[PDB]
Amino acid sequence: SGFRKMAFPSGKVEGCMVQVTCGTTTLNGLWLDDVVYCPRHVICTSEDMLNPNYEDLLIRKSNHNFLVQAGNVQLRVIGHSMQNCVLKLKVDTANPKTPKYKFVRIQPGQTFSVLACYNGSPSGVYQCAMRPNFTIKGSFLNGSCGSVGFNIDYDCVSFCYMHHMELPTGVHAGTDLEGNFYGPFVDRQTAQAAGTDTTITVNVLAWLYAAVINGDRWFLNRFTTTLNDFNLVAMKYNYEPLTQDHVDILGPLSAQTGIAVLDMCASLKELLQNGMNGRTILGSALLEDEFTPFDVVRQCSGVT
Amino acid sequence: SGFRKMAFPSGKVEGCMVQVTCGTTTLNGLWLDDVVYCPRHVICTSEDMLNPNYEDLLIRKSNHNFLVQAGNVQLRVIGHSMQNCVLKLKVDTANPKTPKYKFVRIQPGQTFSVLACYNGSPSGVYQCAMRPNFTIKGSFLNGSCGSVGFNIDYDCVSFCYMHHMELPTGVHAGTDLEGNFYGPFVDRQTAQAAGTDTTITVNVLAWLYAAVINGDRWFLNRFTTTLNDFNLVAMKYNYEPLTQDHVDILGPLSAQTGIAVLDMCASLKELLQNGMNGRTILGSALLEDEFTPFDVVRQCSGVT
Ligand SMILES: Cc1ccn2cnnc2c1NC(=O)[C@@H]1CCOc2ccc(Cl)cc21
Ligand SMILES: Cc1ccn2cnnc2c1NC(=O)[C@@H]1CCOc2ccc(Cl)cc21
Repeated sequence: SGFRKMAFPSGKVEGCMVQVTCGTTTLNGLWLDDVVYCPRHVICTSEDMLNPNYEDLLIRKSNHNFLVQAGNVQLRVIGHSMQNCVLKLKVDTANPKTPKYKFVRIQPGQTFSVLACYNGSPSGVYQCAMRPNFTIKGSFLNGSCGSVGFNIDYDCVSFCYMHHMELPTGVHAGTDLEGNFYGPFVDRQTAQAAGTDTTITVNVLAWLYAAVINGDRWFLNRFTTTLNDFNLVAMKYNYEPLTQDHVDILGPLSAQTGIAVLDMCASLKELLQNGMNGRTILGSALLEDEFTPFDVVRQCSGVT
Repeated sequence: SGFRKMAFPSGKVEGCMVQVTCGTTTLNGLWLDDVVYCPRHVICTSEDMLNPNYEDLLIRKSNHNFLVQAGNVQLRVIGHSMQNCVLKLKVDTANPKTPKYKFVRIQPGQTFSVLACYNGSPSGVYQCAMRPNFTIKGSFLNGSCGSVGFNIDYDCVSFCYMHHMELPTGVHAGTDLEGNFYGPFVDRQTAQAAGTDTTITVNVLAWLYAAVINGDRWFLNRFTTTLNDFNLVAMKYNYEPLTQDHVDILGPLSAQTGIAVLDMCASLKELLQNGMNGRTILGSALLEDEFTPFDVVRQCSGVT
């Protein structure tokens, strides 16, 4: 027992981190097969970021201007192209450490692990979620761009995020591995409106199921509710509306614990209306929303 | 910016995880050079755990009774010995993936990463701390024994923990890599008294410095205190007493922020006396004590 904000083992992804330098800018790159993926803002200087014309800046760059270093050895760049907000640097050597992989565009509310990197070297790994407003609350300093978000299913790594930016609000924006930003963000140093950061209701309920499984049960009450009644409370508290799809995904957790999804919704409604009253659930004094129902089953069953 | 409960990249340790089976029991092993380290309770059946005589059970075991599998290949066991609560299984092949490493016995209040494993396969990685009562609040299911705790300094892995047990209280006890338990725990299925779980004061102050650095400043007040006055409050709230050694370790964080250690102590005293009043610090509604002053500097500076 015990429940932790657990990340996927990062070994498969560490073997893909490289350093990419173009001019004076250095960021991280992702080497899979003979391609190195990195944010296109690697061609920008600090001045360019205010209003960059990426296509115009790219014309001035050739293959030899992209320095790609994997550990201490230099990779030969034989081609370059810009796909949306990422650069694909074709190299002459396939990464011998390339795991089985996929590129996936995740939905808001989905979780993933981030291997924070600087100069192509890993610093740490943590679990986070794509917020409903398409930002992530990461831990990224200057030089962390190109660090990737991923999930692992047995031996296949599903890369879902590449870090590009920090908004003036301290939150992070990035792209999928095809270079399309999550949300309305652009790779420009300009005022960018992050919308309301709502709580991921289905994840909070999944975490409440994880607490029941691990022994914390004080919040269980004698009440039930309906999806429409629950959603009136959820709206008031800036929670995402719970749908029948969410109830279905919570089916296996409802089955294991013997607590109906709507009964767990009524416990959540009471927790929203009354607060925790100085108590904790799974060592937290707030309702945690960064564990999906799949994460709870995975951690509670020990999937390797 | 942004502050996360970040773990060390787990790649170096994943390359050392093996599966160890003896009779009907299977747990994890740590293969470094030609030795596989694992908990000695691998020789026990569920019945043996109530009152095991390890030396007597070990006599009945020979090298061929320890099945060691690294991925899908079998390792030949050429020797075995019991050192405290761990077994050292000498194999005929040095682990080709052995990183630079050390075995260190950590102090309470020190943090480390855990690579939770089942059947020699990694499931996840999370950061945790050795509690002052010598327990860890992990996420370990049956079969996770032998999973290791470690820290990394550039390229050297310092293994500090090997998981052995879950107390009936849901907390975890284990050993250093020499097989000596942290705390008074024994590898027996018996009632084991975990003492008071105090809060690691120096880590809470380090985390308050991390919050100031990352922009959360509401808790900063107009007050100061003395070490003796602070410690009267710390005692009342089951916090570890702060010493001049702790003040010295917080020196660099005090220097960077310009907030004297005793001034931060007075902010902490007010937070203990008045609570958070429905507010958060670094996304937490409680005072976090699992970041050492070294962790805060490392994360805030991007050490790879
Ligand atoms: C300075 C800094 C600090 C922490 N970071 C955490 N993550 N990235 C940073 C960071 N750098 C940036 O976000 C740069 C600098 C200028 O603004 C933009 C605008 C757009 C894009 Cl794609 C990148 C950037
Ligand atoms: C059953 C279970 C569940 C979650 N775990 C998380 N970690 N280890 C477990 C676990 N198994 C045990 O703790 C065993 C089983 C009997 O009690 C003892 C006593 C002493 C030792 Cl060294 C091991 C064990």
